[PDB]
This record gives sequence, structure tokens and C-alpha cells, in this order.
Amino acid sequence: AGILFEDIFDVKDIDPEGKKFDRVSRLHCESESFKMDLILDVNIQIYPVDLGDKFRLVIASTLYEDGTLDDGEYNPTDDRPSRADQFEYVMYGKVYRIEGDETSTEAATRLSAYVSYGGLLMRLQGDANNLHGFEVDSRVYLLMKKLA
Amino acid sequence: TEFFFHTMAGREGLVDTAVKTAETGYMQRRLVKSLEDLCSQYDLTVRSSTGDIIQFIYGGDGLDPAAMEGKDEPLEFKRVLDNIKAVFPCPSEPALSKNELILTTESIMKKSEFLCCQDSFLQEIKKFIKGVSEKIKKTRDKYGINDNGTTEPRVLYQLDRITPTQVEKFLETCRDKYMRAQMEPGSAVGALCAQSIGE
Amino acid sequence: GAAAWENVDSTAESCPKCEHPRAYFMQLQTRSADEPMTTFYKCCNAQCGHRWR
Amino acid sequence: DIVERHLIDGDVVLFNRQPSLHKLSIMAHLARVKPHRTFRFNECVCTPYNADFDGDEMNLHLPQTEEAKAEALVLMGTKANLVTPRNGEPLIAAIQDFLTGAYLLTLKDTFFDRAKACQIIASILVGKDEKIKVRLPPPTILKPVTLWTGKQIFSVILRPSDDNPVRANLRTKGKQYCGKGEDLCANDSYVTIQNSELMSGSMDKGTLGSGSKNNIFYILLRDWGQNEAADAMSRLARLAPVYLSNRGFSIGIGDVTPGQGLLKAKYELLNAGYKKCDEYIEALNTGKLQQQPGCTAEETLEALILKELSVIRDHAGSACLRELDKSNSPLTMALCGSKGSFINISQM
Amino acid sequence: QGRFRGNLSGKRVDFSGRTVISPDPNLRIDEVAVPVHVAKILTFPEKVNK
Amino acid sequence: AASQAVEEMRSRVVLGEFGVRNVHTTDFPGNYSGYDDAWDQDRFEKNFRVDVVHMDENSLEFDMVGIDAAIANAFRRILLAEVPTMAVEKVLVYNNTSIVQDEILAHRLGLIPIHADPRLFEYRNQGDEEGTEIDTLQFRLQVRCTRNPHAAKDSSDPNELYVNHKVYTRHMTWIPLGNQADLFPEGTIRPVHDDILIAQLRPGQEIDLLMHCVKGIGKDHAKFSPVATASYRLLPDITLLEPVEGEAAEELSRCFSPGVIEVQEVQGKKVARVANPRLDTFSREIFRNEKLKKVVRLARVRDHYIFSVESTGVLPPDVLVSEAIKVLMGKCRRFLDELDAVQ
Amino acid sequence: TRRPEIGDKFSSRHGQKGVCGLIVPQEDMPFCDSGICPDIIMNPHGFPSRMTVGKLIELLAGKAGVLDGRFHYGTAFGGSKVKDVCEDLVRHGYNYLGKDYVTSGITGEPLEAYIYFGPVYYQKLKHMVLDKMHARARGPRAVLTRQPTEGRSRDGGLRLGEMERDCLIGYGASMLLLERLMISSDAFEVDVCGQCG
Amino acid sequence: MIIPVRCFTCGKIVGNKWEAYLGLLQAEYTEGDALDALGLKRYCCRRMLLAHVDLIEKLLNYAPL
Amino acid sequence: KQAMGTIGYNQRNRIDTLMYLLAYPQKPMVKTKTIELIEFEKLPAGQNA
Amino acid sequence: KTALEMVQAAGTDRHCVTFVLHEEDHTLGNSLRYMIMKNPEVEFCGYTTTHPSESKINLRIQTRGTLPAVEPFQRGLNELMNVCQHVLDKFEASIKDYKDQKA
Ligand SMILES: [Mg+2]
Ligand SMILES: [Zn+2]
Ligand SMILES: [Zn+2]
Ligand SMILES: [Zn+2]
Repeated sequence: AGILFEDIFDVKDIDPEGKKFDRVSRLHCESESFKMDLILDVNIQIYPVDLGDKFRLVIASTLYEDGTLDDGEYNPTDDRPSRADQFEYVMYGKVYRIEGDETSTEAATRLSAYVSYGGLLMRLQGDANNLHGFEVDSRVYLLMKKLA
Repeated sequence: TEFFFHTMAGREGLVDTAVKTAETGYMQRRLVKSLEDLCSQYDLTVRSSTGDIIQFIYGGDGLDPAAMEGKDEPLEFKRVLDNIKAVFPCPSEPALSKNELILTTESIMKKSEFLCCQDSFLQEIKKFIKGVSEKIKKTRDKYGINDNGTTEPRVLYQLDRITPTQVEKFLETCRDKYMRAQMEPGSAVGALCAQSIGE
Repeated sequence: GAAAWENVDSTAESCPKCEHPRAYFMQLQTRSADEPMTTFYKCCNAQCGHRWR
Repeated sequence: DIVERHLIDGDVVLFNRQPSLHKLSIMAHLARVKPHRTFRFNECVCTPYNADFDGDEMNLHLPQTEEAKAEALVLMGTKANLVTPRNGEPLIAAIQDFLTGAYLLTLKDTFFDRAKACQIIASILVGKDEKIKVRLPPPTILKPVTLWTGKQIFSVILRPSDDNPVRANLRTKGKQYCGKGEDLCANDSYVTIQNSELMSGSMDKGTLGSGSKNNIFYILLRDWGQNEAADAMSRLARLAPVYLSNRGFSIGIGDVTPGQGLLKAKYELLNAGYKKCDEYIEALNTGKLQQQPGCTAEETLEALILKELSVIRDHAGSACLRELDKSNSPLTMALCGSKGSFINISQM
Repeated sequence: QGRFRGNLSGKRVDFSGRTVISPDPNLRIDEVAVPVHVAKILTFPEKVNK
Repeated sequence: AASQAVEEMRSRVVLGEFGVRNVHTTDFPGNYSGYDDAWDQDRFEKNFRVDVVHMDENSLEFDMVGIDAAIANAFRRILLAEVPTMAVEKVLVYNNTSIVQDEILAHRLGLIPIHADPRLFEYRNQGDEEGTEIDTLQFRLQVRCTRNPHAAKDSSDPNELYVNHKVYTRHMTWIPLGNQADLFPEGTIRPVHDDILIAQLRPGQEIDLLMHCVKGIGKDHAKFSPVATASYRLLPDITLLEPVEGEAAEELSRCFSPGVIEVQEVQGKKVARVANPRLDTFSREIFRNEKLKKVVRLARVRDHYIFSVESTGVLPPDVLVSEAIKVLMGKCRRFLDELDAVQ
Repeated sequence: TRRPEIGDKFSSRHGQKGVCGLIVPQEDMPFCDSGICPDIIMNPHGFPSRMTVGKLIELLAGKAGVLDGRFHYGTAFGGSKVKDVCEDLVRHGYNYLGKDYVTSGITGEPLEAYIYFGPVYYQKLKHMVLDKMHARARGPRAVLTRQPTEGRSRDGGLRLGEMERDCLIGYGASMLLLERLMISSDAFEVDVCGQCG
Repeated sequence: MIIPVRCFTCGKIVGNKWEAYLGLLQAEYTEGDALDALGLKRYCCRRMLLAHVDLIEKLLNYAPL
Repeated sequence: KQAMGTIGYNQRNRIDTLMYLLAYPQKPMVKTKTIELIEFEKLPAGQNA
Repeated sequence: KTALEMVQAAGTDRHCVTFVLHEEDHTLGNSLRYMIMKNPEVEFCGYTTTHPSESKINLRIQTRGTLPAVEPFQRGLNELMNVCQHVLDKFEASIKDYKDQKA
């Protein structure tokens, strides 16, 4: 399995700075298992969300569960059993920044991963143990599925 | 009344520009007629038409103002370092510590091609290398990164990641840019200065 | 005096240099060749002393 | 033998404007013959010539010597004079209808399907770009709907083909940058490009215009030569108009009309300013007025009245900017810096 | 209009034209469009070689 | 939900207060996961239909359901420019003493439509200004204005003082060439409107000219355009999110077109409902009322295009649409033949 | 008899002088629901820098007038207000702000933003490209100084003034300057005696 | 000078509806109702007919004749 | 001051060194009272498009 | 001489083909683009105009696998011809029944 990260998050705010964009919103989410905060740009026109929504999010290296990392080109017309069949909102991006936390002057253990899904910003911040496998200039798949 | 005042302001601006155009045209004519004799020779000394030297070196250093990337500075070391790290990311090479970075910088700078370079640019390169090494040291002290390369979280090595290949690429790029940004002999520096002052 | 110097409208704005609230703006329209107008903003709230166009 | 041949394609030709301020007012270009009767060139070079296409006449000279032709093509080449010798700032860059087009293209709201994205990409595949691969980038969103964002389409301009060695990298701030986001601004005004791919931020005059340093075209010129920068500028000039025409950008009387809250705020500010000015007049005429240092009492009153009027002006402008909604053409052109500013909007 | 300023420093030449400009974004930055009528007038001397 | 939003994006075009959304055609394979938008001739022939709602002389209006925006725009542009007709091209003048300029007179004569059937003629080859019987027509115009021998003493109006002072297009006399008189019956080759005012004359002035007309397409010049206004619009479909009654129903009826929203008294109270969304022009006046913004949803059907074609009178508009489709088929066949010749 | 082409200068009764950049066919012009295609398409970017709201007001008044068959007045410090023309527009079934739903003629798809249509009184200026187009061969020269004449009606050539010489000096093109100012302008071969000079 | 035959924007035949329009001016019809009765739905033909000035007779008054 | 349009009712018999005339001049739809005062609508110098 | 083919480079690769079409405009270009876009074996389809002065267009086709990108061209042409024939027949039948029911 190429699952680099997987966690269930709950939304705490939809637009802290106002309705800037009509189609994209800046959701802030907190995890229950760990203290992993997520600031993610999402498309509400095609995938509507609410304030009290809770969703499972998985960041994977590849879209195929069998472990085949052959992602030279993606053909949407091809039909084959993939991980996206088990989720509802799949994005494709690249981890373009890994930044350490500057709030803690000493004994800091928190990092943050900045990923640009075609311009849509995603900051995943939390303990460095959960961010294992994240490297710069690495293209990944985000899979979000709303829960009951 | 407001329309009349706005028309007054517009006519004032128009006559101001009309006088400014003529005044600057005359000033530019005088400046170019006075400065058209200077030229950059091959011995890096700006001399007049009669052979008298105006400057032993243009601008004190000898860099092309048209090829000035920074604010009156030849290169922006931060942007060049970021570009070198982005264009040539080496995933099969480990990161460098402060001591290793200083050692490889001192070993590369002492080569033959860096001898002909100016001393001020080498001092600036050394200062930037010392600064980035201090930053890496502070990061590794904050996050407890060990220089041996056996730390369990490898993502910690992605905060300030530097490899000797990127160091060599950055140094070679800086040297090439500093060599190509120098004043080319034969350029009419006086006319360029007159125009860049008159415009 | 700083109180007498701050005889200007600019208060609690955002500058592209240090985004401090207190500022000092000046607008110039005395050029017909430049179709747009001309701005001069200064921001010395934290003793920065910026002066740009 | 000597043959006085007609002006054909490929001949180096000098092009100049009569009022010359700097050396960039005259440049040697390559002549291409057209059936029309006017001198046509890329608008990105309008800034050196300081032209505005309002009936200005320009001169066109043809050298009669191979040495002169070669010296004109080399020294006065357009690709070799992309920056002025005054301060090194690039003058040949994006201009109006190119800054606004690229800004609207790189907006976060942009989401294009396969057909529209392919059309916008192919809109530049003319000339020397007819012998390169398209390199259609992978889509961002694919499970609900396969949509290509405008930022990827803009980055295609930087790296059209696979064999293109251009790797553009830039990290700078925009005009509407807050100052605290540090690539997480709510307005998305932090430009970050890695490997010729627009990761964040929106294009504007601060990044595509001819204002100062940190221009993406300037970075391309300083990193990968003149030819790559020229090709990128040509692709931008061929892409931005097509998308701007296919999307639509218009200004109407409804884009400059004031709102009810704006009118109320303006009325309150005018009343307050008039009351304060009357108080100052009464204080100076009848009684003693606090005289500002370095000036007389009359100049003090003049400065106070100017300050009150400027307060009214700036507060009305802030109220109008706050009450205006997005997708407003004047506000959009003011944000990207293509033409106008907030002061002109507040005045109009 | 003297000899130095009107006939030595700046003088009129042939093989040149003057025309109004118009925008055309479909051309490169180093390229300029020339009308057919002016192109037939401004000639270039090419030497016959192999 | 998400499926409803996807269907609204792929089937409807929503018009907002500040801008229009979902304007791009996206029903293509690979863009949608739960939809197989691959090309299918059977489904296209099943869903497509044409319904004419109004057809009179020089005017046609018909709705096409199932066609796309690309083919619709192609048909519109072919009708506007790529439909060949007959128009005046050459003007031979013999002693024009009129005040109107000769070039202006020729330009006005060129804009006059001809009722000749363009399918019965051919394109004139390069050159050949003399013209042949197949690919040209001749119209003689000879008007000599003179004073009226019998008129009142004052005769302030020019109609009584002079005769033939206004050279209408009815004075044009068609001159048959070769065997065109036998092929074309008398009265077929004539000006369309027969009342177009070409110029105005005075006694002493004379207008003598011959007009040579050849076949040509509207792309070369606008005088060959057979259609005056040939356009298409998306069919509006106004929907009500919540039932609106009371005086708000009258407000809805007054904000939109008078013929789309109708008020009815089902239980003694006035309630508004969509009667005929075709008559609506989408003036977007409902956005002015603050309360009535969130109660309606203006939209356009993506796969339903109402074509309105008003011609100049050269030929009926149905034959114009048929000839446009035939020209498109001919272009496709020419390209297929070229491709086959290449391979 | 001259037809507008590329290079003809046009005005719009508001100081917005312009030159015809491209002549697109009718099918390439966008169309509204009624089928009207515009004759002139002007750049909106000229509005913010110049603040020509009077042009928008004139356009709205002209649209209202051609809709209701009236002649609105643009009298200074008065005239028809915006509310009256807005009511006239809303009465005839058109938008109260001039912006109308317009479909792109090229792609056949509707535009995301409404287009501001309306009748504007454009006036053509005497500045024509045909009269201003000039090209100079070798041609004649002046008797006093063997250089091309000045004016276009006199078959004159262009003048490389002092500023052009300054630019050529700044570029450093010595051979180009020599060819322009010596070879192609007033080249001659004289005979000088090496004894007396 | 004279009423053009074709409209500038659309191209509808309008030269034949000029004198009749003048008749509607000789009658009690106003401008708007006359332009409506002539069959001009779009405002382009309305502008073409309304904003047109009849200068042909003013020139014929100076004609040689 | 440089606008093109009709000069007067005797522009045909007038013979000047340079004259510019418009084919189909049209009076403006938005006319000022000064236009009616100077009778410019009788001699327009532009077209409504 | 109307439609001419061009390979992507000197290697003569059939995956990326460019068809230069003469005496055409946006009409047929957009029609063929829409008709060949629905082909599942086409990765990239795009038409453009070189210059408004000259009457020519350039279409570019890039397939998924090893298709010569010439067969999808003929497929799209035949599909467009069939669509035109079908719409012509439907319009003729509609006009005929309208004339029948009107009288
Ligand atoms: Mg100008
Ligand atoms: Zn600040
Ligand atoms: Zn001697
Ligand atoms: Zn019309």
C-alpha cells in the first residue's frame, strides 16, 4: 500500500476571512486520533461541505492499491479497480514545501507539509512521526470521503 | 465650480509637462554631448578620447548595470540558492552539516578558476555560506538532528537539505554570473550614463 | 513633532512593505504622459521609514 | 553582381520612434511582410517605444550593409535588450489586456474541462511551437469531474514540451499580499513557481509587468537565456487574448455605481468634515487657534482643512472598496495592476 | 538648422519609411510587420554568390 | 447533493448576478466518472429533434434539441457567410449626371439583393470580366428626370413638379443573355423589395448604367449575405425554489417578461408560475428586489437552441438552412477526398 | 472613395482616440439573444485610467433613446439622469445596466461575463494611414547639401536626429552609424593633396 | 446624404422603409410607434432610421438642374 | 476641430484644396442643447455604431 | 493542397499529427474539434489560427496509444457528415410536416 497518511478530520471553520472565492473554500480541520491540523482548499461547487462535516482523508503516493507506482501518465478513460473507487473526492498534487514549526523556540517536534493541488493550498501540520514518507518534489493523491 | 477647478488642475499639469519636455530635452542634449567621449577599455580602465583616465575601474568594481539582478548588487544569493536546490534535487545524497558545508565551501573556493574573481564577491559568498550554515545548525539544534545521518525521522532532513552537488552548482553559477556580469570592453558607458540620467 | 507630523489622512492601512497600520500617503496627478496617477506611501510605525512609488 | 531585392522575411530592420529618450526607443527586429498598410509588432515592446497606438507615426530603416545588419541584429537585438541599462529592470514585459488576462486565468475559481484546456493550450501552437509536443499536464480534480486549473495552463507556457530544459523557479509577494500568510494568504497573493509550475499566487504587474525585479520573464532571461524568455513571452501573448475573449471582460455603468451604505458613509463623512472645518474657521477667526510649528496660523488652517478633506477622501475610498463585490472590472484591473488604481476608483 | 546640427550630427537618409502603427499580438517580440507597398520600395543590395 | 450539482453543471447554464457560470461544454468522455459521454450515433439520433414554431415569408424560428453549441455556431456562421447568393459586382456607367457619387452609387447598387436563385449559377473564374451566360446577370438602369409638362402653378412638392425624380430599384430592367430568357420565366429575375430608394434626381440629370452580377459568398463581402439576422439562443427554463404568492407574485410577473410568469387564484390568493419561458429575454431585473433573489434560479438549457433566421428575401429561410447544411457536407466531403488522395 | 482599414484614426466624442487594430468578419463578432453584432469593439482598460464615466452615461442614454425612439440630452451640469434611462431600459425588457447576455461567436459558448453593448457616436478623423504611409528610395537630393529632402510631398526621407545618433552611440554600433550617416546619406569621393592639405 | 440601403450592424433592408417612415412623420404617428409599425424590433434599425438626416434634397437645391 | 463630416449645403459646388466628406452622416442620439443652438444636427460629423 | 499533414518532429512520430487546412475558418475547425473530441482514443485535440490575414487553420491531434492520429481524423469527418445528413433529413421532415399541418 502506498498510503503515506490517513486520518479522520472534522471541520471547525469554513471561511475565517470571508467568502473570498465562489468555487473554492479554505477549510480548517482537526483530527481526532492525533493533533494534526489541516488547512485545505476544497471545491464546494462539485463537492459541497458543511461546518459540522466529518470526513476521512488519505494522502497516498499512488492511486493503485496493488503498489504499482507507474504514474507516468493518467488516462481518465481507462477503467480499472483503483483506490479512487473507495472515495468520493480525489485530487492530484505535489508536496512542494516542508517547513518546521517556528513557534516552539526549543524542543520542537511539529512540522508542516505544504502541497499545491494545481494552486489549491494544503497545509498539513502535526507531529513529524505522522508525516513519514513526505518528501519535496513528490507527486501524491488526496482522497477525501465524507462520513455519516 | 468643481469642473472649473479640475480643468485648472489639468491645464496646470499640461503646461508643466510641456515645459518639462523641453527642459529635459535640452538637459539630455547637453549631457550626451558632454559624456559621449568616454568608453570602457580592455584594461578595465575608463578613459576619455585624449587618453586621460577617468576611472581606474568602472563603479569601483566593474559590473554591468544592465546585468544587475539585485538592488545594486550582482546576485541575490537566496534566490540563486533556492533555484539551485529546486533545479537539481539529489535524493540519493545525504544532507550536509555546518562543518561539512564550511569544509566543502573552503575546498571548492580555493580552486584556480576562483582566483581571478574579485575578493569582495568571495567574501560575500563566504558570508552567505556562514549564514546558511548557522541557519542549518540552529534548525538541527531545535529539532535534534544528528550529523551522523542515523536519525529515525528522515523528514527532519527535509527542513534545510543541502548536498555537495548543489553547493558546487551554486558556486559555479555564481562565478559564471559574476564573470558574465562584468563590464564588456568597448562599450560606450558615457552615452549609456547620459541616457539613463536624462530619461 | 510626531503629533504635528501626523497631520495626514493615512491611518490603519496596509502597505506592501511592512503592513503596519499607521501610514502616510500622497497622491500626484502632475503628469499627462503617465495616464494613471502617482502614489507615494511611507510607513514609519516601527521606525521603518519606507518611501516608494 | 548586386541585386536590389525587395524586403523579404528574415531581413534585419531598424524600428524607431521620433521622440527618443533612451536607447531602447530604437530596436532592430526581423521583418515579416503583411498585406496591410501599417507597422505591426508585439505589444509587449510598447513600453520601450512609449507608444500608445493613438495615431503615432514611427520610422523604419533598412541597412544597406551586411556588417551594419549583423551589428544591428546582435547589439540592438530585441531579445538582447530586454532590460534597460539604467537599473536593470526589464521593460519588455506584459502590458494591459495581458496582465488582466493572466490574472483572471490564474484565479483559484478557474476550472477548465479537457476541451477548453486543450483549446487554450493549442492556441499558442503556431510558428516554431509547431514542432514540439503538447505535454498535457495531469488534471488536479478527477473523481467528481476532470477539471484542469488555470494555473497549470499558465505553467504550460513556461514548459510547453518535455525536451524543454526550462525550469522556472520564483518566490515573491504580490500587490494584495497581506504580510502574514507566508504563502498562505487569504487573497492568494504569494507567487511561488517551482520547476516551471505555478504552485501558488496569481499573476499581476508585480510578477508579469515591467515594474521592477522578480519578474518571471526576467528570471527566465537571467537563467535560461534570451530565446526561452522570448518564446515564453510569445506564448503568453498568444494565450492571454484567446482566453480573455473566450471568457469575456466588460465594464458597465453598474460597475461604477455607489451603494446605499457607501452613500450613507459618504454623507456622514462630509458632514463631519464640514463641521470640523467650520469649527477650525471659527477658532481661527474668533479666538486663538493652535498654530502648527514651522508655519503661520493661516498655513496651519490650510493644512488642517487639507487633512480633513484627505480624511474624507480616504474614508470614502475605503468604504467604496469594502462595499464593492468581486468580479468587478475596475476593481479587477486595479488589483492586477494592469491599468488604474484604487485612487481612480475612489474618485470615479 | 546649421551645418553641424542639421547636416553633420543629424542628417536625413534614404531607404527609410514612416508609417502609423497598429497592434498585432500574433507576432514575436523580435519581429515587426512591414506592408507590401513599402517592402517593394525599400530595397536591399544582395551580392550574387554560390 | 453532489449528483444534482453535476447534473446542473452538465445540463444547465446558470446566470448569476455578477457573472454566468457553467458555460463550457463538458459532456466528453473522461471528464465525468459516473457518465459515459462517448460518442453514440444511436443516442444522438434518438434525442435530437427539430420543431418549427413560426414560419412566414423571410422569417423562420425553430428549436433544435440534442445538438451542441459547436455545431449550432457552425450552422449560424455558414448561414451568415458561407451561403452563396447573387449580388451586383460590376457597374458600367454612361454619363452619370447625378449628384450622388459614382462610387457611392455603385456601392448602393451592390447592396441591393437579387431574387435570382444562386444554385442555378456558378462562380466566375479568375478574370473574365466579359462574363458568360452561365455565371453572370445583367441589369439595365436608365432613368432620365425631366419637368412635368402638366402641373400646378405653385407645385411646391417635388412629386408634382418633376417625374422620375426618385430612382427606385423598380426601374431595374433585367437583360437576358443567351438562353436565360427561356430558362427563367418573366418576373423571376427582379429586385427583391422593389421599393429601395437608390438615389434622388433633378430635371436635366440622368442615370444610365449596367450592372453585372455574379455568384459569391458572404465571407468575401457582406453584400452576398442572404440572411439579415440569423442567430440562435439557449432556451430559458425559469424554476421557483419556493412557492411564491401574494403581491410578490405580481412583483415576479412584473420583473420578468409579461408573457412568462402568470398569476392564478387557486385558493383565492394570487400565486405565480412559469407559463412560457420562451418569451423571456433574461433581463435580469429580478436581482433588483432583495427578497426575490433567493427565490428564483435563472438558467439556460444547454442542449436546446432556438434558431431565428430573418432573411433579405432572396429565398425562403428553410432552403437557406438546407443549403448551409449542404455546404458543410460539401466541405466535409472535400476534406475526406483530400485525405484519401493523400493516403 | 476610401473604406476604413487598418491605420485609420477614430474618435468616440470623449477624447478616446483610437486606431483600427483588426477587421474581423461578422461571424467572428459576438452576438446577443436578438442577433445584433457590434461594429466597434473598444478596450475597457482605457476607462479606469481616464475615468470616462461620461462615455458610459452617453451609451446608456443612447440605448434608452433608440429603444423608446427619443433623443436624450447630455447637457453639461444637467441632462437626463441615470434613473430615467434605467427605467426606460427596464420598461422595454432590456437590462437596467446595459450589460446583456452575449454568446461568443468563435466558440459558440456563452461568455462568463456580460458585455456592455450600446450605440455610441463615433467620429472618423482626417488622420488616414494612406496619406501618412511613406517610403523613400534613393530619390532626389538638395542642391546645397546632397541629402534627401524633408517633406513627404517633396519625396523626402526620414531624419536620423541627434537623439538617434545618441542611441546608436550608446548601442556601440559603429558600422551601422557609419552606413547610415555617411554611406547611405551623403557619401562622396573627394581629392585631397597630401602636400598642402 | 442619403439613407443607406443596408444596416451597419445587422444588414436588414432599410432604404425602402425611409420615405414610408417620412409618411409616418406626415401622419400623426410619433417616432417610437412608427418604428414599431415599420417592423423594426431590434434597436439598430431604429437608430439607423431615427438618427439619419435627409441631406439629399439640400444638395439637390444646389444642383445644376 | 479635426473631425470629418459635412461642411454645408453647397459642399458639392465648393472646390477646395482638400475636403473630407462622410458617406452616410448621422446625427447623434445624445445631443446637447448647444448642438441644437449651433444647428450641428443638420450637419453631423460622425455616425452612431 | 488544402489539407496537409505534419509530424511532430524529424522522427516521424504518428502519435502527434498537425493538419494544416486552407481556406477555412473557426466553423469547420470547431465542428471537427467537437466531433473528434468525443473519441476516447484522443488525448489532445486543438485547433488554432495562424493569423487573421491568411485564411488557414492548424489542428493538432495526439492520441493515447499507437494510433496514427489520421484514423481519428477520418472518423470525426465521417461522424460530422453523418450528423449533418441526419439534421438535414430531420429539418426537411419538420418543414414538410409543418407545411402539411398549416394548410
Ligand atoms: Mg501617442
Ligand atoms: Zn507597514
Ligand atoms: Zn597641393
Ligand atoms: Zn439593423
